[PDB]
Amino acid sequence: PEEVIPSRLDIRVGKIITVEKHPDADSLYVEKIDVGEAEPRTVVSGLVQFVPKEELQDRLVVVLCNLKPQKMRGVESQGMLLCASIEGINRQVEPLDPPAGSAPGEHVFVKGYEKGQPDEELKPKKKVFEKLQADFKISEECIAQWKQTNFMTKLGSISCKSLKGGNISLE
Repeated sequence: PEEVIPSRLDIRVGKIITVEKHPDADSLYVEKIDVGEAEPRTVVSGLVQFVPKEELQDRLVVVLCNLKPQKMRGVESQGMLLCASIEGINRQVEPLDPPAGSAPGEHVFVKGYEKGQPDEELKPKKKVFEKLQADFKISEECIAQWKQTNFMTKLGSISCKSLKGGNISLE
């Protein structure tokens, strides 16, 4: 089959321009995120019970952009936030953080897989994300990696606040 490599994912730095609770859902937030495009994308994240609304406002995040849009509880999500997570007594989630000084749209990649062109749109059947995810993990230094290799941008590696040894998930 076709090689399963991280360059097949279209990931970029984003800035949450607006955040509001989902109309028909207690655990979802609906955001408008500047991904460096003409118009900001609409993104639905299950973080209401994890992160306070104020810690998402104007926040720089990491967004998977080549996923087939899908309506979540009525709202169409045009992308997803990459998060770090550990399933303990209770779930623990933290959105991944772009290096300091990053801007909307900047290319997020795995070291050594920067030039590869992303899939126009990820096909669920092919499960490229989940097959890559089998090697996704947060290092002991809190750095997002794939097969122990750093996700990054020109300005530095992608990290999380404290979930070392955690997974990289979409929720």
